[PDB]
Amino acid sequence: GSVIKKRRKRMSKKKHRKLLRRTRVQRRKLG
Amino acid sequence: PTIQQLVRKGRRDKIAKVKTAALKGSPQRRGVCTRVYTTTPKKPNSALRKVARVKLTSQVEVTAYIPGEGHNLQEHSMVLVRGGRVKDLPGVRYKIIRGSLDTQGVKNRKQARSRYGAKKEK
Amino acid sequence: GKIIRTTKKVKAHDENGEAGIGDRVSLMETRPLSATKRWRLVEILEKA
Amino acid sequence: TMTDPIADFLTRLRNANSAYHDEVTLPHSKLKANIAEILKREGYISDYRTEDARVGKSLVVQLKYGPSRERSIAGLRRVSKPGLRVYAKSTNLPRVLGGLGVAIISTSSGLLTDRQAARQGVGGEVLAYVW
RNA sequence: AUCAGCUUGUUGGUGGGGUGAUGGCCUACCAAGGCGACGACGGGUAGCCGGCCUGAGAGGGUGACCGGCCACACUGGGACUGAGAUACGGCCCAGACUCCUACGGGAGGCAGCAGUGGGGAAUAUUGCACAAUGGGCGCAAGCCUGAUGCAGCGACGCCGCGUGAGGGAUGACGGCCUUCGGGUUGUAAACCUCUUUCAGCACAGACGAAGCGCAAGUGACGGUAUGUGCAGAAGAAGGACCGGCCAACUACGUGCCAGCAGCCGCGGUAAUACGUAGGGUCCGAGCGUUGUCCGGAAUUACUGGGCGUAAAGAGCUCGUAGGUGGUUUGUCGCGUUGUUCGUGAAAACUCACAGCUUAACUGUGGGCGUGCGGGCGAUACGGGCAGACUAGAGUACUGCAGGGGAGACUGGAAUUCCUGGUGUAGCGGUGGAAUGCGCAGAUAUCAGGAGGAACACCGGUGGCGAAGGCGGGUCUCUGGGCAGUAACUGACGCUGAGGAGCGAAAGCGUGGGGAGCGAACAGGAUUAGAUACCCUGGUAGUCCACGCCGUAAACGGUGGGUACUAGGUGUGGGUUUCCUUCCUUGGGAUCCGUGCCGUAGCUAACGCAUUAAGUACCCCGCCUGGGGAGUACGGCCGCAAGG
RNA sequence: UCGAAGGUGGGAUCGGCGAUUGGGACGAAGUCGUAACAAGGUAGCCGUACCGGAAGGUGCGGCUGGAUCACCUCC
Repeated sequence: GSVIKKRRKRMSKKKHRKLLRRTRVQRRKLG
Repeated sequence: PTIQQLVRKGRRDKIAKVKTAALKGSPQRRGVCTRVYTTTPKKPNSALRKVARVKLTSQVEVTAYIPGEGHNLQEHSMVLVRGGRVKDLPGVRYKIIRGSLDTQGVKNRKQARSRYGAKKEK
Repeated sequence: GKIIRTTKKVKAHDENGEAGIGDRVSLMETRPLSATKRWRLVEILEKA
Repeated sequence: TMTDPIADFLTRLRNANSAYHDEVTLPHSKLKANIAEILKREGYISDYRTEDARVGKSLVVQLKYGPSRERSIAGLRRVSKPGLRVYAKSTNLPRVLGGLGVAIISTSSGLLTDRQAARQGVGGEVLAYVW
């Protein structure tokens, strides 16, 4: 299989992890 | 799968996507023209498509396409809307019926008149 | 089309209660003796 | 483990047939011997016999090939299998190859073919198809 | 189940009560049960069926008319009367709403038939008669019946008929195209005969009524259907489409506009795709569009699909419920199978016949009603019961190979540091340099000491382990495998939803340790810029103890068990016959592994191919176009990261 | 006694709005960079951790779905 699919999945995962890191304290305080 | 797997879980059919959810099970709906304007199609084509914003009786705000050459629609105009997709416009799934309620049949049409609400010449 | 084995619980009535747990018994239907009680113990087929 | 001896017999027959073997050996049982009898009487195999093995008895089946080395069996399928078993009434008996094949049916009168069962008006379990 | 617990008259007993009747139906006492992953308890949606539509069938969708059952009658309770009560046009109470009132109080219930307003895309007359059928009362005549029989309106549907028929030409006019010749409309028209369906006019005029009535009469439909005369082709055709799918092409106008479009896609001054005209095709009192369902779709695959690389094998095991199960004897007749009886309303469907002028439609007689219940028959297979056997499975005994695991102790090389000699001016690093170290004595060399981590050669596509993974040596404890004998048990097997356990690295907690390496972080360099690659330093971490986490390209991208299907050649473990020196991979045979090459076969191909991705059987997991997204929400687990 | 409606109370559950705020999809021509595909010019990807305007960089372990190995003298 082409690595293009892995690249799309990894970019989605990386962006989501960045978003989670950017709002850790906000999530902790709202939950 | 195994027959036992089938008798344990069975087969679940694919779900059906509801089309033209604003009509609510009716062939047509009556609406009022929220705003009447023009807009441009997708990139491969180019024109000034005539599109109206209609508030239906199902309390759904819907954008509808006006077929034919010329139209006389303005604000607060009662129109009768039907289902139909326009490939160029991204999210337009409805068309205004010509010759019904306020919207008028087009002028000087002699072929496919019934599709544009033009009466036969006397 | 596969043959399926299914299980069901009924409540029977025996006066003296000679039937323990695990005994193969015989039952016959009858009129409602209470709520949910609709069977009558005929006799104990084999004890266990 | 071994679940279907009949299916194993049918697959031994099929594998030997595809490899043009003239002989196939398998452990013996009454059911296997009876379907072997039906196969021989219907002309699908040459002949069969039972020897004695180290523990029990064996089944020896001779495969029939034509003069030009063409197989006398075109297919062997197991219909009723453990799990999903198949029973047919005397009226809805299956047809194999539009009647050109033979369907083995286990009736209370023994092992019969579809035509025999239809003539005698009995049903049973559809063991296999031969064509 | 992004709803796992629910139940206290709740489960059972006894005595009473109650009822037409059994019964926690009610009650007192007694006992503590009952239901639930075969999904209780919740949430959503829904009148059910004969049937109807679709489909080759299986199946999918649906419950309009007609027919059966159910529930309700402004909303919510309640009884009364009665043989019988959700009591639609009954009662009592409460409530909302509408109306009358002298203010004290009263009245009402179209989801009966018409009708009105409103909602909506959208659905009809405030009609005629009890003549026929059914019903109530009456001895009866008779009375009542918006049930019913009819009529009115709506192409709303199905069916049928008409708008004419025959003849008519080097083929009129006109239109359109043109190569300017002519061609097409076109036998079409005009004209000459013929017939008049249905409409129009006149006359006659029903059956439905072996009925009702002891009166003399009695048909709502209806003076309708129908029949017979009269006149005259006379009063009667539109819609969609024509690039391909998919029958049917030219001209003019316009030009990325105006527009078309179900998809592919057509509009850029010469468009068979836009608009209009000729021509054509398909249908025809219809023709198109929209909405909804089935088909095509084998696209949820029981019939009838898949999972190496296209979406799809859980990271791996153990094991619960369940599913499934070797050879053989007897028995049962549960499944299975044959026959018979009852039932499966009518209608519908299908076959045949009959009646409407035909058809739709109607009737009659079969079939169907794929099912269930009772009797009787069979025992091949499945199952149960009672046995038997040893080929599966396990044990025993004798050998064998191994980095399998845990603990303790311990060895040497090397790196670093510290101390002491010798010893000088550079060392270090790179593609090239600079930061950096050294001149306070560095690097180099020698001796001594401290500490931590990893174990060169052996050492490989070789061994072991379920997988992750596992090699310095020794000792202790411990798991599995294989071979031979076949002594023992006698199907004890396989798989396994959930569940439990193990599970690289990174990471987390507490306490130690810290030589080398080294995220982060500092400088140096390169560069247009270097939050990098390169250099010099360097903290967590890497290590140990005890616990968390629970993921990986956890891959052979290949779940487990079993049987069968050409061979050739390496290599690991073990038993054995023959060349025999018996030294020797001598060679063979056999059992268990691990590679390569290759048939048949399979696959879209690549490839797989006895270690299958071949041929089959049993069980499990998973897939259903791509994004959104393994994300949000809810939940569970976790210290957190997060899963 | 039971008992509709009504009243009081504390919770369940389903939705709408919400100042502000997060990400997603699409958009010929805007700005910043070159990350991937040829060894894509530091092989790529997987889990994890840290860091950075951004693609991304680095450490640790893993995978091949990674390219090239000329000449190579004895036989």
